[PDB]
Amino acid sequence: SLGSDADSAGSLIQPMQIPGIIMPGLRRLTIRDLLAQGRTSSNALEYVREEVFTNNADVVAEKALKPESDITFSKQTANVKTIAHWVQASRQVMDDAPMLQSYINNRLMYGLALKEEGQLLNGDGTGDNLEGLNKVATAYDTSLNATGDTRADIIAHAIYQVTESEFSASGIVLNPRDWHNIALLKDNEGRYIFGGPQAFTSNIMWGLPVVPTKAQAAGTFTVGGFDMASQVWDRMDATVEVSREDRDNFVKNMLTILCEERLALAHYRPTAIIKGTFSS
Amino acid sequence: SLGSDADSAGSLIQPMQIPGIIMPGLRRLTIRDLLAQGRTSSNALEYVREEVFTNNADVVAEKALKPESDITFSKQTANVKTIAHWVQASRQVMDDAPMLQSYINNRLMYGLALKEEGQLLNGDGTGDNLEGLNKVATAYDTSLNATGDTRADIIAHAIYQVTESEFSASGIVLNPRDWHNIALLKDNEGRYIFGGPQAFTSNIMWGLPVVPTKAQAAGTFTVGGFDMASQVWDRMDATVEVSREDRDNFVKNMLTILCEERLALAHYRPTAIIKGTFSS
Amino acid sequence: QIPGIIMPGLRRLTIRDLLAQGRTSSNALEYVREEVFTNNADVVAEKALKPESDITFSKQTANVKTIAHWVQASRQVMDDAPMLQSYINNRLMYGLALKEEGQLLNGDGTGDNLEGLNKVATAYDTSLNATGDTRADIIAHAIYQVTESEFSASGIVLNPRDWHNIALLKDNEGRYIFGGPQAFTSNIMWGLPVVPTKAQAAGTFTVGGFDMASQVWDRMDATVEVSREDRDNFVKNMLTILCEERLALAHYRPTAIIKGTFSS
Amino acid sequence: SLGSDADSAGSLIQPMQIPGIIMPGLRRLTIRDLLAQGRTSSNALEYVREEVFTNNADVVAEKALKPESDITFSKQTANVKTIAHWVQASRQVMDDAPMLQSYINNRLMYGLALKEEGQLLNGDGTGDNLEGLNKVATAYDTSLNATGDTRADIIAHAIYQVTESEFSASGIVLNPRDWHNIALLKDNEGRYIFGGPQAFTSNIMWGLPVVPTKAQAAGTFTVGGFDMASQVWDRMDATVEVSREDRDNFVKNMLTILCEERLALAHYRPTAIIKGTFSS
Amino acid sequence: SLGSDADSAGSLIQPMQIPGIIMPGLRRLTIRDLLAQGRTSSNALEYVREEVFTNNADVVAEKALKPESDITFSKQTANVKTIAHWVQASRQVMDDAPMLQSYINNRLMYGLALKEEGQLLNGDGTGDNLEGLNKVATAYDTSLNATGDTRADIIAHAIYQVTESEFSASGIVLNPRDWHNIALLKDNEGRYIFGGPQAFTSNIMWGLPVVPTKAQAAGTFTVGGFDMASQVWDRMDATVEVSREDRDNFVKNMLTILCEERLALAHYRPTAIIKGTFSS
Amino acid sequence: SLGSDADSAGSLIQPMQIPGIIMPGLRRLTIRDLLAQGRTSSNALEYVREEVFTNNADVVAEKALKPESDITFSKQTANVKTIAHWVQASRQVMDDAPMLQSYINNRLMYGLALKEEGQLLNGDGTGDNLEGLNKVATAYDTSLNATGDTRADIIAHAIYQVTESEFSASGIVLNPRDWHNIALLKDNEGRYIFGGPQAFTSNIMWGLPVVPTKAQAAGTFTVGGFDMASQVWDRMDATVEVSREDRDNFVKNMLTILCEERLALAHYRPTAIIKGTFSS
Amino acid sequence: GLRRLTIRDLLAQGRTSSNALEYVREEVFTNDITFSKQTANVKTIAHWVQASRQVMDDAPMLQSYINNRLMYGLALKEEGQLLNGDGTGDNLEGLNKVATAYDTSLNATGDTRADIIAHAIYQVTESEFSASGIVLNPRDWHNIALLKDNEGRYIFGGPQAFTSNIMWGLPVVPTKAQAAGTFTVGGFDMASQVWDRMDATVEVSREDRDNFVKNMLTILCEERLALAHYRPTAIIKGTFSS
Repeated sequence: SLGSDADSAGSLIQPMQIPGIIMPGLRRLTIRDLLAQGRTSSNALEYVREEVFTNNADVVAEKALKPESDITFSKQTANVKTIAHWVQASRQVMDDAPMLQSYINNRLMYGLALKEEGQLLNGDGTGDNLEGLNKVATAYDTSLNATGDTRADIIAHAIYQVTESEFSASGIVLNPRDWHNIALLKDNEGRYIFGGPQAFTSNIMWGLPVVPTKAQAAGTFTVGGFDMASQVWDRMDATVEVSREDRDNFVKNMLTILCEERLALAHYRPTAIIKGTFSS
Repeated sequence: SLGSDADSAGSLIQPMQIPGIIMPGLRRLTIRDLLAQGRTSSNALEYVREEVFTNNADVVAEKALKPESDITFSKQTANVKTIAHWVQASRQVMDDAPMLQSYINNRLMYGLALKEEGQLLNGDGTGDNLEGLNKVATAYDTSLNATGDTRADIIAHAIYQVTESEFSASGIVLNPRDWHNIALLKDNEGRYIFGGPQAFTSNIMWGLPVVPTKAQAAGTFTVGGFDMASQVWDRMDATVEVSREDRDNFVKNMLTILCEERLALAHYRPTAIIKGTFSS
Repeated sequence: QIPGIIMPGLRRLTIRDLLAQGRTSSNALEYVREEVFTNNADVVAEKALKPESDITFSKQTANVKTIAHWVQASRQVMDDAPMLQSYINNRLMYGLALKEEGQLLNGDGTGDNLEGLNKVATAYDTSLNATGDTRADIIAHAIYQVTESEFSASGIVLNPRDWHNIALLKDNEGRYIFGGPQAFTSNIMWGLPVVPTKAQAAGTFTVGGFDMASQVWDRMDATVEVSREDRDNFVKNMLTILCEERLALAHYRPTAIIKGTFSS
Repeated sequence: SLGSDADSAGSLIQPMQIPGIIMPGLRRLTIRDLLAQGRTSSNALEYVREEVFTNNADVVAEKALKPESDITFSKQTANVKTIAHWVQASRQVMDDAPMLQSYINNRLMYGLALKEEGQLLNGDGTGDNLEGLNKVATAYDTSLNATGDTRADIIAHAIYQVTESEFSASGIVLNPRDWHNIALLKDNEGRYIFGGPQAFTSNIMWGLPVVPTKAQAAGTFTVGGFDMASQVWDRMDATVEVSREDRDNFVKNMLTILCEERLALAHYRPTAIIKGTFSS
Repeated sequence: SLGSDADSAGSLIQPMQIPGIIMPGLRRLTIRDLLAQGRTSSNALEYVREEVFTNNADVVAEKALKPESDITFSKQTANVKTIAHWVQASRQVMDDAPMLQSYINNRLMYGLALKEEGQLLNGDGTGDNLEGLNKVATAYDTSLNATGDTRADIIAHAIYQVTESEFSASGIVLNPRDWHNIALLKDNEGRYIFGGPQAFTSNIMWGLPVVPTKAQAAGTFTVGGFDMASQVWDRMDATVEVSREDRDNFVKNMLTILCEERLALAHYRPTAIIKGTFSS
Repeated sequence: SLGSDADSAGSLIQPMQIPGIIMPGLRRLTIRDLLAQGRTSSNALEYVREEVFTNNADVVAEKALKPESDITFSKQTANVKTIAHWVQASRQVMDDAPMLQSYINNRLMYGLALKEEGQLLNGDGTGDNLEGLNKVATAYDTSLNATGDTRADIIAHAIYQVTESEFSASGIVLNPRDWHNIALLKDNEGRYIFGGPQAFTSNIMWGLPVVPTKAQAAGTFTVGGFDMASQVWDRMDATVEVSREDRDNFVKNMLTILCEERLALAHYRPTAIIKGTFSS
Repeated sequence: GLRRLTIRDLLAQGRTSSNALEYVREEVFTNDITFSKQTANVKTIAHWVQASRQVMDDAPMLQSYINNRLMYGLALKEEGQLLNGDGTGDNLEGLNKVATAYDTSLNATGDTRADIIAHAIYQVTESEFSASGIVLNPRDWHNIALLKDNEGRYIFGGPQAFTSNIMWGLPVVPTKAQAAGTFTVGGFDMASQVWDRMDATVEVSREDRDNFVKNMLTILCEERLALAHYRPTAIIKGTFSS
């Protein structure tokens, strides 16, 4: 018997190579698009806002001393932080596999821009980390919660809390799973609130566009008027340059690929942003 | 070692200035826009309003004596009150910051019109205060309430009470939060009474425009024929004047900015204005 | 003073509009109506005597009554305050026209009072009321009783208070019957116009074929006149305002009108 | 005192005369138009219809005797009856009131046609009365009544019973009283199946036009293909003749007015007509 | 008195003759038109269908025994039957009434077509009776019945069972009464399933045309792809012959009329036809 | 009696032959068409996917050493399997029935392609059986099931679990039996979710096309982005060959018919497919 | 043409064309000084007189005669609205109502009735204004002109060198409108003035309350004006104590 088994004549048939590398899931990047985009050539930014307006205007009696009003200001600052990462690779692998070069590039760029979004949303603000939308955002007012509200009502409430500062909301950001359970709400009869089984509902509720992103922690939601509340400032766009003289590199026949970027997130009106937690 | 911190050469980098200033929530002005506007030039305005119409009109026999019916109106007097406030600023600041004054002006005019709207609505009527719509307003008829009424039913009821004087209601005044908890009403089966999760409903109720102003207290509501029943009289339009010779300003390099305005509120048909409290 | 008067676009659906409007120029009016038609038309046996039918008539009359009222104010206030001059005038018109309906709908018929609708109107059928009916459900019943005269109903008269709570009826589900809060309900019921009048007592309702069952005859339109020299007036330097009007309500078909009580 | 009553100058003013007369509620004639209007010139009519069709068609075994079928017929008869009435009035009245002549005519016609319709529907059949639809019609099948049926359901059932004769229905006949209580039907929620206090529903039910007439008894109802199940034969149209020489009318200065008519109702297919009672 | 009674001058007026004979209800034939109309010339027919397809195709290991699959067939038969009936009439009557001849013919055809349709649907399939649709039809699946199913749900289920043969359904056969009680179905709320009382619903259900025939027994329903699941073969078209010399007809002065037909019903796919009982 | 009986002269009549063999229900192939198609000419296949991407891109402090990220890769293989079956027929039947082979050919292909589809779905993976979608597919998340969910909700949940791979779904595989009970769902009122009895709902759910196939086990469902999750590689198309000398076929006077095919199923993204079970 | 000074002449006379007015008041001053602002309605005054057309048509000379007899009859009533004007309904803002009371602390034990008047003239200066005239009751003014001492000599002065109506060099208006035992003094010339909206005109009407049927004719002298008070301090009213 002459089979294709390993311990036989199966050594003459070479498996067909399928051209192309299989990348994982590429998350549809958002947030950075929700915010305004500007450019700078400095290392930091300074803007001014009205801090405290002491309005004492009132009715005045004839021949009497009038009320003295006062106004306070502040110098708000936004430092430029640097985000990046490098990869050390063997010169062999890079030469034996040509396509690899341009592959790593298109990967680090994504990997970078991913943490970029990850910062803008949940920035620790701890020294180097950017002050993300959530660390800034004004907490949701629990007092708005009425008896017997659905998770949908809560968002509706949040949207209003933005108006409580005379500002129109831009969009709604929630974890994909939450948005799911929400779109699948039913009434005391059984009908679907957003859309019968016929077709899935559009990513829109209460007149505002919904943005489901895995970048948003589960059970957490952020509503606000991003289009006119915060702005991203680019000092240096995401660039990728390679060098094989970096330290040991030349003597070890190595190759170092770098992918850096410089940002700065500014939060003009923090009152126009709201963060909260759903009730489990 | 050559960083950007204080210790090192960070002094060379000057943060980028953000052209412009950040004004807080600019509330949308209303109320006075609902009322009739007129110009005057007197210290006050003696007027009269129909108090009691004793209608005795009836079928008269031939060669008989006709019925005598009289109209008894009280002589009320709308005094011209003055609203204003001033700001004592440093002259150094005013010269160093060019467009600063231009800002303060458009800022005081706002603070003025804001406390103005606050009067026209909740005018105490005592002393220097005006006789606000809610003071003049005829109390709500509690007997109109029936078993199992919604907050929406109540407003509908009020609209009718406005007809008791025979005058089409101009609009509905409510606290933004109350209006909210109303738009989000559901039927005993679940379905949304106004717009459903698909889209937010417009600010209209029972064909009448709804006015949600933070000026209106929580739990309080007002319905009536504003565009007909009451009129505002502008003695002196809102204006701003500056003087550095005021008091000891010239001697201290100070600048006194004054923002004043003279008003006068009249109430021709008080029977056409309803006020009430949401029992919860 | 602002030129011209502020004409309201608030047609409260004048109760008069619901009726035929004709003009006269005499003391009163005389129409003829068929009283009793003794219909004996039946099947006839051959070579036998036939049924004798008979018809009865009547000369029904409708007198012209006068309605008015007057006021007396100081002239130093009238000729001195022109825009107020026309104000009192326009108010007396409203005051008069308001009592006008008061008669047309609830006329005593005795003495000088006109023979109002409710007086003539055929009583409502207490039997039409079924177990568990809404208030608007009853009005529907009335519309039918009007058909007992072979006449299409024309309008519905109700007290604003009652009518109000009518438009706010709800089903066991929760939704409104006449219109979702999004827009105000127009004064219509079962295709018939509705007239909210304070003149109509609460708990009372009137339905019928007004379009052609009763007619209003105007002898004299509502006019306003003044007298500089009436009795005292000249001395007291005053003025007497007068708002008069001459009407006449005729009732052609009494069976075409219904009056009832909202037993609830 | 110069009044306007009897004891004064009231005889001078003549009341205004209203043109013509006020005819009572002219009922709308319908039944006559629901049937086939044929013309005759005889004393009676003879039509032949198949009675019993003993159909014994079956499957026959080979070389076996076949089934014998039989047919039966009958000669049905429709007599011509006469309807009329007269009214003798004073010669004076006629000459003094010209408008009267033409009036009396129009009244005697409506009066006759009224009793005409009253025959076609509920014709006794005995004596000289016609055999009205109701006395001919096949009784409603009580078996068709299911637990929890509305009056509207029953009518729907009747419409089917007509089909049990292989004939399509034409219309529905009901007493306005009963028809009324039908249009006002509500579901378990409270909504009107026809109206919904916005507009009165049209006279159409189950695709078939509804005919409400006082001619129909209270509680009684008729359904069928009238325009094909029966036919009206006119020997003499409704004519009005006047005689001044009738008996002693010449000597009493009188004048007699006659209004006669000759009819004949034929019932071709009685199976295509149904009558019943609303037990409740 | 010269009246028109029998015992008087009434013997002079001849009743008007109504041209034509009144035929009873004419049932609309359907069953026959639902199938394929092919014609033969023999006393029987033979079609072949795949009986059991034992498909054992599976995944086979390298250098291993592959699976064996077997197929089975069968010869299905279809005998032709004869339907007919005769009428023995008087030779005299036939001459005195000419139109009778043509009438009897048209009445014998219908009389035959009835028991024809009656066979095609409920053919006993015994000795001489054809193998009717209901005898062949695969019994309904009693498992498809779920908790709280309307009578309408059942037919919906039946339609699916037809698909279990990978064949589309053609129509639905129901007894007029059952179809009736179905169109009048209501929901737990009280509303009408098919159509509001404003208009009678069309004869369609689940997209498939409905066929109400009195031939279909009460409480019995049939669904399938009749358009190509079975077909009728005409050996001899229905014809009418007459004999004067038949038996003692020449002596008794009679006339015998015959109306016969030769049909053959074939059932190709029984899996595409379903019969069931409305349990209630 | 000279009839058509068997024992009589009924031997001269030959039953009419109906051409064409009656094939059973042809199951519409689907699973095959869902997956992307391509072909090879090798014994096996090899694709590479990104295994573990260690993303450490964090905020870096000034003058401090940055983070090190790593990327791991893996070589995934896909073996080629063979599917076939043979039929041992008789030479007698073959020569006496010409169109038989032509039939068996167009019959074994379907029989084989039936198992092909049966493999692609429920591929065991063990031994020579292919690693079908159901085996590879990431198990359904029991956690997503909430209290008060219908079978329709579960599928909706699954569609989301697919999104956890950043890939959108493209189809829903269900057993026709189950898909039926789903389309016939009702609410508390009683109304149908997908469509009133007036018409049958199209094969769509939540905007995604539904694929009902008997190849899918009862109570099992599969959802994912098949058009970009897996690919079918054909080594050899379905071919049919016959042998007269196979084994003792020459002596036994037999004929063997073979039908084979070579497949290869690759599963690039297993996370984009889901298998579940209904607990009820 | 009655040769007598009128209260109307005492005040400044101007014209106007409005419903009412806006004027500024000069406030107090008592043991510094101040200012304010007030209003002035234009009210009408007149008195009807009806006779007969049989007399009026038979005498053209009598026509103009009555016109003059009423012009005078009006002034006497006009004088009442100016002086004791109630200032309520259709009455003008009167002087006696707005006038500052007399200072009793200015009376010396042993003086005359006229001395009191002189004291009042002084209070006029205590408002930074010059006096204008005196308004008295005819009967009162009469007793004043006829005064003598304990011996017999004339207090005021003999008829010898007598003239018209003056006192301390000021115009005197003896009006019946002034109460019996009351007086008024002020700087009318520059203090409070009257604005004439419509002069005294006369019209007639045959058709009236009755007239047309009684053949009577009604005559009327209508005149509407406005009275403003700039300095209420410049005027003093006092009770003649006796």
